[PDB]
Amino acid sequence: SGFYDRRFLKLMRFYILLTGIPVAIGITLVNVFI
Amino acid sequence: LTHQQKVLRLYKRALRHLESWCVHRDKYRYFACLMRARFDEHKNEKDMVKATQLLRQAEEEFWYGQHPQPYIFPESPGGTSYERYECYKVPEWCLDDWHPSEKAMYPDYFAKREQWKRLRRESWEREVKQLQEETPPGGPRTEALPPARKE
Amino acid sequence: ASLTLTTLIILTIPIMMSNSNIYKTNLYPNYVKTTVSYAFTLSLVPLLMFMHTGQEMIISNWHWMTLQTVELSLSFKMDYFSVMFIPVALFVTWSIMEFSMWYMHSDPFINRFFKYLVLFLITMMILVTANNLFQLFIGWEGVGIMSFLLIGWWHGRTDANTAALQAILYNRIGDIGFVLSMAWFLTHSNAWDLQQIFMLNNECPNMPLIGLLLAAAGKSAQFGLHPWLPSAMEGPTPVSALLHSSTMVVAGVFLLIRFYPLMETNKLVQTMTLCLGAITTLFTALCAITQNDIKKIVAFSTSSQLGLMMVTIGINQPHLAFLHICMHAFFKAMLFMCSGSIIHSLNDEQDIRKMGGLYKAMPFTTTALIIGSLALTGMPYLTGFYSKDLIIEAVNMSYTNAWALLMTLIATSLTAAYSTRIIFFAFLGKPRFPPLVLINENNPLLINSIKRLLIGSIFAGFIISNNIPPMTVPNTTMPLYMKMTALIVTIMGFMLALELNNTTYYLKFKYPSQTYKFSNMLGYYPSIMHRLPTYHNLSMSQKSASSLLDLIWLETILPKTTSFIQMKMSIMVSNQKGLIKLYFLSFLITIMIS
Amino acid sequence: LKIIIPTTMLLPMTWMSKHNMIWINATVHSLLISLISLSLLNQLGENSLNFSLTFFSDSLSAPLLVLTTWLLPLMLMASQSHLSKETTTRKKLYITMLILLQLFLIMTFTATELILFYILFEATLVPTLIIITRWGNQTERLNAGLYFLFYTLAGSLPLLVALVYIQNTTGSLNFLIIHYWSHPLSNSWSNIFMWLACIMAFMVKMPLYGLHLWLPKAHVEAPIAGSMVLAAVLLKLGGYGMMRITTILNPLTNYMAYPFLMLSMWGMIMTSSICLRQTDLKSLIAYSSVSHMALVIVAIMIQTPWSFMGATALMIAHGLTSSMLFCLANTNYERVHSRTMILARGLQTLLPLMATWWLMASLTNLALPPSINLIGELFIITASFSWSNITIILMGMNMMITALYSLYMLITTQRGKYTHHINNIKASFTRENALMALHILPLLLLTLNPKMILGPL
Amino acid sequence: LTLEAIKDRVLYVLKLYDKIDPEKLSVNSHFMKDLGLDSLDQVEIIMAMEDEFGFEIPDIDAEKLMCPQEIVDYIADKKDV
Amino acid sequence: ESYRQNCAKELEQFTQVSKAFQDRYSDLGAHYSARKCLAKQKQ
Repeated sequence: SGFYDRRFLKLMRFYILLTGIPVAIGITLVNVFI
Repeated sequence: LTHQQKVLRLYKRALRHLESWCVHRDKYRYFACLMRARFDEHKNEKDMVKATQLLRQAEEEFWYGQHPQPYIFPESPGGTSYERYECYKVPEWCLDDWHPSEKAMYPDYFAKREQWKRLRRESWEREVKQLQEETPPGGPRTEALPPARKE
Repeated sequence: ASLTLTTLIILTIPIMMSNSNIYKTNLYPNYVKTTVSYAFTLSLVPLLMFMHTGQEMIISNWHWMTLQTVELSLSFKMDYFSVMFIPVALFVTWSIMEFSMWYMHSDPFINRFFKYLVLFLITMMILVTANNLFQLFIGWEGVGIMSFLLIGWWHGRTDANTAALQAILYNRIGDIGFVLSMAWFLTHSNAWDLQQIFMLNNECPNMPLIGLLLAAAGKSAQFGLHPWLPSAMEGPTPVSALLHSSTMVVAGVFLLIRFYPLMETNKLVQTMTLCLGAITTLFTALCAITQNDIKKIVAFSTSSQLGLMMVTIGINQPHLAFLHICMHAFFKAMLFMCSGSIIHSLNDEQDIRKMGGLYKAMPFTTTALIIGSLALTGMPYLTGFYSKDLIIEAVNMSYTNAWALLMTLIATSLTAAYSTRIIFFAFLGKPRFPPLVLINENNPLLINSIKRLLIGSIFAGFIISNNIPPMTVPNTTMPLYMKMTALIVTIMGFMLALELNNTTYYLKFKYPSQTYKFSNMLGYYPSIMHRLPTYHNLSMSQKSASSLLDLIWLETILPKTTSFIQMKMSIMVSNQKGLIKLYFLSFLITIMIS
Repeated sequence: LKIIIPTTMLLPMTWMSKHNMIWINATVHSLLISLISLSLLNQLGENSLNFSLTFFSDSLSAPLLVLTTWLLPLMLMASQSHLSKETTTRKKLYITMLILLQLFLIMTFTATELILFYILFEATLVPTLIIITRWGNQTERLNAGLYFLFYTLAGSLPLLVALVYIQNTTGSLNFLIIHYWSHPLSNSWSNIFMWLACIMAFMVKMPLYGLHLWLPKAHVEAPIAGSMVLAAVLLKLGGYGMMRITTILNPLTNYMAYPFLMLSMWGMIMTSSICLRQTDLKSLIAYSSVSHMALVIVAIMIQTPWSFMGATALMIAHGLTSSMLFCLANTNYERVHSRTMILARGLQTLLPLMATWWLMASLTNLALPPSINLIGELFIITASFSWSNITIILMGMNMMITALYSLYMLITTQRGKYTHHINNIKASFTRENALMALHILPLLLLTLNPKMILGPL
Repeated sequence: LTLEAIKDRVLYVLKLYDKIDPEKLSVNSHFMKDLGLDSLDQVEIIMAMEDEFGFEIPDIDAEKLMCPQEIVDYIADKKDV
Repeated sequence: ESYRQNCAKELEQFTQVSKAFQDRYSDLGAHYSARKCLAKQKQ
């Protein structure tokens, strides 16, 4: 069964990106302006 | 082991290395026929005590000529692919673990499968009693015949 | 500047896409072949800006860790070598992509396989491009471990695993030398950079060059280190084609190529390099004369080519030495892929002796294998010529040890030898593969692949020999047999090998001579250098180290000692008894003493 | 003093936590306090950071401190399925050992008085003993407890008396001033015994080749939460202290290094060689650990600044990778109870992602670029090579065998056929993957920014 | 591959062997009690027959052999048709 | 491809600089300290 692994990756990717987006975008906005 | 099967395996063996040398189907055919001709032309019948000596001769005569590497079919222990696919042959009990969201996707196969597993768990005590029955204290032989069910 | 870095970096992206659902799709790999395609298309451009005006560049976009004095930083030098080499790798690897889509088309996990391909190639790019020596080390070692992941692809059978472990082992033995050199430049030159090191080392370096030489011996499979390369054929064919043909193993000498001027500082380096590269050409080629695998033969061939180009370095002509690689890749990839076509066609039977005589059964593969064999042979205006002839000729007219030159001669003979062996048994005979014939050359992508490599295989020698600036400065005078020798030795090769091979066709059973058993036992070398030292060590690591040295003495010497002495003392002081007269009288005498 | 209070504060929280929720409490807050620990990392490029009169934070300590704070949640994630059937009061008692332990670590890294540093250095011994002895499996653990114990004390006790001595022969025992007021001690015979007295304890706690015997026999026994600490940290702290006390000594070190450089330079190749033929995995890892610590200890003794840089880096990297291999082995041991490596066989066939972690972990065990393990190791080979041109011939052999057995543990317990009858395996929990992802990700990010891990020099 | 293909190709090889007289050959036709071929030729027929497939015959299984149906059964097992 | 030119010029100043810097800060060892650089300078 490959379910448990893919689930794990779904979770992990989802969180690292969950917090991942606000941070990256924040860094970019800080780059272009201030 | 016994003498007859012994000399036989020596024959198939030597014959195969002999192909490994002769390469061409032609030459190989010729020397093959010459070879079997040697085994019969020699002592196709004889007393044993001489015969074993004839083997001890033959083993040497072979071992000298055995060729650094025989041709080997891939399935065979030499093999260019003796276990190429052992990466894949997953034992069945492992599927019995997929959990329902996967198990739902093959209703048919799983159905048939519980049919089987049922057949086994139902069957087992009979193989117990039979194995218990046919066996003496427990000799060299492995397995025993079916008699009314399962085996 | 933007160009080269793009011709690297885009390769990274599919791996990134590896976590994306497209990776899980059947659809993934063709995005990879297309990816390398665009990568190549982009890759040509720097070479042309490099052409007519000839400019070269180094960039070091970002320092990574600023130590005292030393400040290592990633730095992509883009000299002649690094610029010229990239399109080659992209080209052949792209062909390997297209090939592999068919070779594996049945196989599960194929997507993972391609992931490992790109993952390998990118490390190779790390090695060819890197200026800063440490970065060369990451490219080095990383290529090594990719070799490990791919050799073990059919991880089920043990032999694959032993092959993989074997390869990592000999590479590591080379890596010792690499580290020795890598330290010594820092301790002395204080550097790890080709600018620094080239600048400060006008003086003779008596020792770093030899350890670095050993490292060069590592990947390149010199004589002391050859066997892993033949055993590396055990991985599935497109892999062995990928890098054991070219993209990996050539890097081992590529390293030595990068550091020519320092070599030029010494005499003993050029010396010993030649001293060994020659004998590995010979000793490998001899085993190459008499094998039965397609791939083993092609493997011994590739290593022999490597020894040849190794003396090409050792003869103090680095430029041609590099030149030979760029030609060599096409040849070898041709051979392994056509061989892959044969092998897949027949349900995979590597052994020639029951390989059929199928000259007509697969005519296109036939053509391919023919131009390939002629190219490796060194035919006068075909691509292999522009390397090989210039090489061995330059060896002739150079001052040098001669016996090695002799070895180059027998070797270049044997090239023609095994190259005719494989032709003979592969095609000419009345076929003798087992009956049924599933044979099917057809499947267009394969065709296109072999096509492109043929194209390069015939034009590239001329085109590239023409376009490159004349760093060689040609030697073209005395005498006439000078140039003839390269041909006549080949001709002797075909005549002897072929008349011999036909003489094999005339009944009369014979039994092997000792030379046969020798050269066909790969020189006995694996069967003695593997069954022996490993035994003395694995025994020693239990007969001694694991056991008596550290489980039985090292514990006896201070736990068991004290632990025993307290047994004795404790049973002695606490003597259980307690009769008064005893210790009471002891109070007496202890007073008398006190 | 800010990071240290909450670490104490989890204890009331643990005891007062609802009986079936405690793991979440301890986990979450341990993670938070890790993040607070991370702010310490800043240090300074010149002066060592200072705080109270009684603490300070040298760059040498900070990455270690961050690590030590980081490990607690990990040990929790590993433990919290290993035990379940245990009574609530006993479990609640159990995590207290762990946290109490790290509390002693956060105290003993920031030091500052070397007597305070000592008394905590030895205070660590108790909770780890309790854990090895009460929650280890199989009989031998009892005996193991003793080996773990006396080898520390027999080393530590003379060090103790020596410390007291110095603060009498000089002014204060404090580290800063002794760093400044430092004056050479030289030959004679009293000074030599001073030397060994101030070295042997530190060279016991990070195992030395002639003395390492307790360490494997600890790791064979301890429940994994004990293993992760006993490997990843305590060794490293012994190294930290030995790097501390070398502010004194000199020039005598130049004269006394040799014997220990022989036990180390030879013991590395030796133990690695023993490492090449173990019966069971859980030991194999341990000997790999000694085989790497020898590098640290020569790196300290040649005392060249490159060698201390490499010392720091290798200490941390080996910390994480060793702990990783241990949890990663315990998983198998729970799935099949084999312990012996031979029974696992074709584990890759039956499940993939663990094979991936085996790959990453072993891969960084052998150390290939640009793992902080590797870069940590290459420096000390550099400085060693400066110290003696011959020395490379030894180091190279290490880099040979550490390849082999490492790959070996991979290819023997994975690649190959599944054993047939072993039906016990059950397809990988989320916490498992979560755990080892937690080991390995920091280890890889960390390569991007070495400059914050190389330490004071 | 299919069972008929196996039985057919097998007999199709047994037919070509000289010592067998093709009309007497039958799938169930016995090998010693019927037909005098003897083991020294039995080894020939078996190796030559496996050679047609490229398949490999283990020796102890080669000892049984005899009835061609037993053979087609055997390849049927090993190829799992 | 030339060098052994202006590069010799920089090579010289580097020779002087690295010489003196080698002198000021060599075998100090770890725990380098000003008191020690002094102790060397008097030597």
